[PDB]
Amino acid sequence: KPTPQSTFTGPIVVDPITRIEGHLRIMVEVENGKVKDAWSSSQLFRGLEIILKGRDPRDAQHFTQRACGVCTYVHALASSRCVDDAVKVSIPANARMMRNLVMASQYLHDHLVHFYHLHALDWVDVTAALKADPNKAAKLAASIAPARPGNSAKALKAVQDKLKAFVESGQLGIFTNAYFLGGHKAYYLPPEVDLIATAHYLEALHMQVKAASAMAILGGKNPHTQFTVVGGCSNYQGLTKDPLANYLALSKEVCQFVNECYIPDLLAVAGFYKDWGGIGGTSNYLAFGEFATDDSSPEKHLATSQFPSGVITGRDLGKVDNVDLGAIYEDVKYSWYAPGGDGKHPYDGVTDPKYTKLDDKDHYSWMKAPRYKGKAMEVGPLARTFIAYAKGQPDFKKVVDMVLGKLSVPATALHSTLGRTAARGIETAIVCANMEKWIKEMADSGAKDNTLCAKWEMPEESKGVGLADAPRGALSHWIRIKGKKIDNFQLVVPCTWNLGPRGAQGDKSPVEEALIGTPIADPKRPVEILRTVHAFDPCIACGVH
Amino acid sequence: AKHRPSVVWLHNAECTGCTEAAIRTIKPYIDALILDTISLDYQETIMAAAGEAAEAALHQALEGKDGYYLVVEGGLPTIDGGQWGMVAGHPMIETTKKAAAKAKGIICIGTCSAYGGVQKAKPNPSQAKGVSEALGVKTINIPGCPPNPINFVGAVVHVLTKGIPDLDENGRPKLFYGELVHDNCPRLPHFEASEFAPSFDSEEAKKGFCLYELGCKGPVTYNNCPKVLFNQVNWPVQAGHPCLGCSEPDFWDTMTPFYEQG
Ligand code: SF4
Ligand code: SF4
Ligand code: FCO
Ligand code: F3S
Ligand SMILES: [Ca+2]
Ligand code: NI
Repeated sequence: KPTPQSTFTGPIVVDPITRIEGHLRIMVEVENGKVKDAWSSSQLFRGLEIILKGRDPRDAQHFTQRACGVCTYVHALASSRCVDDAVKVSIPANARMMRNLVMASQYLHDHLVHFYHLHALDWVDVTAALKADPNKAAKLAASIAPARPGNSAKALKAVQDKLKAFVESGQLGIFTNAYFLGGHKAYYLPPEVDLIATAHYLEALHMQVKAASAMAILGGKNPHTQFTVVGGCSNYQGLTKDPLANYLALSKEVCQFVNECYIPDLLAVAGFYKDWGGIGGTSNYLAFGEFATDDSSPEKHLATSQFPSGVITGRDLGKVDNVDLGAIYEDVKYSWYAPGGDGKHPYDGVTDPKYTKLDDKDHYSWMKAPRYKGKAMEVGPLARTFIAYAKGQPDFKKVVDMVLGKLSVPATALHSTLGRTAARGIETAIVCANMEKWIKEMADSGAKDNTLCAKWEMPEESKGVGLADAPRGALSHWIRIKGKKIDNFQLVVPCTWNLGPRGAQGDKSPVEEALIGTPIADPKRPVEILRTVHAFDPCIACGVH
Repeated sequence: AKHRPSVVWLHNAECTGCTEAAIRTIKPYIDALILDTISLDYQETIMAAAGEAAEAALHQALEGKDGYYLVVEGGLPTIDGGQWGMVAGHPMIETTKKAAAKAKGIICIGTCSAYGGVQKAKPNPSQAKGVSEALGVKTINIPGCPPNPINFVGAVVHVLTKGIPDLDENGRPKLFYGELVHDNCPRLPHFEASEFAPSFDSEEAKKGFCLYELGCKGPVTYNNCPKVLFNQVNWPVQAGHPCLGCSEPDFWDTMTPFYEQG
């Protein structure tokens, strides 16, 4: 070190932000090589909430699932929980277990793909992998990760030979114009680490097929699962012995990769970029919790989630507050919606599109701005991690302390872009550690009694909320039913919390705040913008819907 | 080293479920396809370049001496001169028009690009359109929400090595979309015997009775789902749930309510 940083003063625009879901434009003002102001500008509107009005409430989960195909399943789950609450049905134990296991499978697939296929190219110079000696890289791999055939000299040379033939063809494909071509001051990894990470990148393309096949045993298919119904689930076959044996076996292979490659790569990258523990922090954290033992009501979900719910404000780990679903609202002042729409709780949500022009500082995003008693909230792995750690959740206490010790940093260093990236791995490891217990619970239960859907009745008028903590954080769906039809259906989505624009007070969202202070080593190739933005795991189709 | 055919992949009004589906391919796996078979030259989900460097990669691909095929994911929002869906400051419709102009061939991956999809469903606030309609050209449609990778990769490889596969009246390759879901359904004997589950909690449901009475659209849906499965393990009806008709044009409005035949 020190952290490289130019003298650049002036604007930077990055559009498209690639390696995310959906269409994001980031605009920053830079002064003397650090970002001094930022704007998160979501560039597509579809309008699922408008589309849903007047439709059968049973249909909502099938429309809302298509808010996003990266976080497939999560919206179908949130809609089903939502309608379940509105008709006041408590799902059978087996449906709670099956819905929660499908969420677990979704965490593993999503987090593996994000780290390798979306985030890693911000930290890993693939073309520098060509400079590495494979025997030296194999020795190094022995010193940073579990022993495995895939990290042998022979295996790493084969990867290097494949990459060499590809680069030498002159058709660079997805690496065309990469920020790391020619070297880059902000890229710190030795060529040996580049080679090791690239080898795992390719293995992960295969491993994610297995993670999705696991999810589909219970889900029916991936992407876009088709096993949830009002009152529980449809998938009786999902409770039987052979499908569960295959589900376990596949989940053990995926988890072996998580422990052998993902966590070791993450920690190796974290070790080299320790300065990134001082960049990109925010102050307030929210989670609805996930993996509950009682999903009979949203109240019970919040209370019994094994990854707990909570609200942390101004980094005070000493005061985890309970979630007040009544205190959530959304603003539209800096958004491309009609005026008069600020401060709306989602039961009274309004979605009235009104575009102005590109880069209008008064209206610059298709995302609404969710706020909580006037404050912006960061959601996602980092939020869940701090909340669980603060609450002494033992799996989180252990895995967090392992990471802090390996990196020799205090817990405060997690309030950062490095911490946000580390929290994603931390929770993946913890989900893995729970899979066999959760699968046994459902197998034994389903063996004894295969009840999977409860009876229910459509009310003439009602409302309900469905909560989930999706891979990206706190997800909530809200319905008003009238004449047995959808009167209102509002989605408030994790990326809406993290990446939306300013709220009615002019206050920056979490990603806008996190971008403040970002050093820019090379304005022509502003990878540091990408590092922080990607650490939030953006999904603009989710954010805007 | 031999040239690999250039593929340009555009994302419009989409959920990225079609990109996710494509990478679930196993014959071949996605890495083999892009290292050995095609040159994937623009793809926003996975490409290394961002911003102006990404836009230049696109430019270089569209200007390539050897020409390129186009894959489009998502429909086109057309209200307010195309401005509700933009990339790099340009309306999606405008960029898709530019790319399609010189394309050797156009493959629409998913029901959105093929037919307009979820954003086109009533009341269609973005005035979203399928590609063929937005551009006024015939497209190779690989619909489904999302389609099976088998069908998409199968079509890509066919187009590169054998020409345009035989298409039905809605642009779908007969290889994959020639047969009704229902005609290959293991619950067919129940349907023939009028043995229908009346609800998801019923003994009939537990016994695997036909899901027609719970809204199954398999009898009007062309797709290969029961035959090839998803993820080598399963399909919706095997998991106890009716077919939504998700490979059919405008299914969001023609196949709803999903849990009824009304
Ligand atoms: S066809 Fe379905 S899966 Fe594909 S982009 Fe459209 S909504 Fe998403
Ligand atoms: S479950 Fe659907 S596809 Fe199968 S026989 Fe019955 S109606 Fe046909
Ligand atoms: N995870 C995820 Fe997608 C977002 N934001 C949802 O919900
Ligand atoms: S919903 Fe779609 S994925 Fe196949 S089973 Fe029916 S066509
Ligand atoms: Ca919303
Ligand atoms: Ni998403």
